[PDB]
Amino acid sequence: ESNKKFLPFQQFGRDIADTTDAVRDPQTLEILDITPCSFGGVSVITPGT
Amino acid sequence: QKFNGLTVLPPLLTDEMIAQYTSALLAGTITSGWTFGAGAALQI
Ligand SMILES: *[C@@H]1O[C@H](CO)[C@@H](O)[C@H](O)[C@H]1NC(C)=O
Repeated sequence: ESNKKFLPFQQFGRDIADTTDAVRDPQTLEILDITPCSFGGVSVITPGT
Repeated sequence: QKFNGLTVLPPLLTDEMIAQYTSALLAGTITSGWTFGAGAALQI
């Protein structure tokens, strides 16, 4: 649930690079946020074999 | 930009580590002249 509120004809939101980052539920007219699920790299520290 | 696989990695020296390096170069010049960059700091 977001602290954004927009005009009643708008359905979803976009940002500076045109990524969808907010959406309206078509039954309860609430504004949800969208964040990505967690990703990253895996790095292995070795002292040498 | 985190949506599409882009990340930013942090630097190895922080900003307080770089400020500690520049204040040690300043104190060596004000108290020793050019001697601390050639050996031991000799006050003058
Ligand atoms: C859709 O129906 C639900 C009933 O569970 C209601 O709460 C909601 O306000 C309705 N949305 C409309 C009419 O846009």
